Amino acid sequence: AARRIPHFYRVRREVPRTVNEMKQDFVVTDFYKVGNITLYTELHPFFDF
Amino acid sequence: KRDEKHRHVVNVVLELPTEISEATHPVLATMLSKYTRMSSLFNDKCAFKLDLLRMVAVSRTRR
Amino acid sequence: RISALPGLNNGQLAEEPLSAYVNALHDHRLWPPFVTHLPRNMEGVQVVA
Amino acid sequence: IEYSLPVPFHRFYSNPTICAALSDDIKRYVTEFPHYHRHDGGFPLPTAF
Amino acid sequence: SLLHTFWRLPVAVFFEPHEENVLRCPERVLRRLLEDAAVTMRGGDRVRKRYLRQELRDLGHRVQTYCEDLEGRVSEAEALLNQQCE
Repeated sequence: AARRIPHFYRVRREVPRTVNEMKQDFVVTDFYKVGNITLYTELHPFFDF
Repeated sequence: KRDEKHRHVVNVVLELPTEISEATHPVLATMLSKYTRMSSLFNDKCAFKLDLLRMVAVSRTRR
Repeated sequence: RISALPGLNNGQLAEEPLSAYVNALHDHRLWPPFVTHLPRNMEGVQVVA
Repeated sequence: IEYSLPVPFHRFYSNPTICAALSDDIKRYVTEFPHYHRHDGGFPLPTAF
Repeated sequence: SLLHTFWRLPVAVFFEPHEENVLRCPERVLRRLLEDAAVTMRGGDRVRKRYLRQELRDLGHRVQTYCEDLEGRVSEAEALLNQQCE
């Protein structure tokens, strides 16, 4: 694992943000608005989907 | 005979300079007592050097 | 750190990243008045003597 | 620098600056995608981690 | 390398990429993709068996030699207890 680390970065390919990562930049007052794309995910407080 | 193997594991393997003979290190003789018993790991001589280095380190403690 | 919003600047929509889109302090078009070197990237910049 | 390898393995302890300094290819990854130079854990970790 | 087409005249592409498939292809992205694939592939025996067999046989024979020498010592030297050899 350690020795292989540089080879991943040798590829010039950006990666997609996860849904959980995207959900963390919606400020509090508009997390409830239509523009919150991720809202269909948020079914359960204790669980991630 | 044993001349070849000990010369090998001193000068060829360990790359240790010629002035460092068996007399200048008793611990070196005690270690080549062990080293020549196995004929592997001779490609990565750095392992043998690090083992000798740490052995001489532990031999030189105060306690 | 104050210059551009790190919460929202996670991505690109052209060669330029969003941090360069949101504040001129980031983009490669605003040069400093004094230069000791030339910059790494000059995509849409031509320099004239 | 001659005897070290940088290991980003956590959403902390994964500073882009150190990794880009220590290895050439990670620095290429950063310069091609400058938006990844954030510190909020959105920097891509290798797929193993 | 080139491609031979039945229609001599091409068509201009229209409508979305979700009703007919099309290989769009800027040359730079294809070159970058090929280099990236090349680096990705390389970035992700019997002599050893002979070494192992030789070392195993030598360990066995060396154990035999040590045991033989030890037994010879325990015989010869301790035989002196009874003054067998004058």
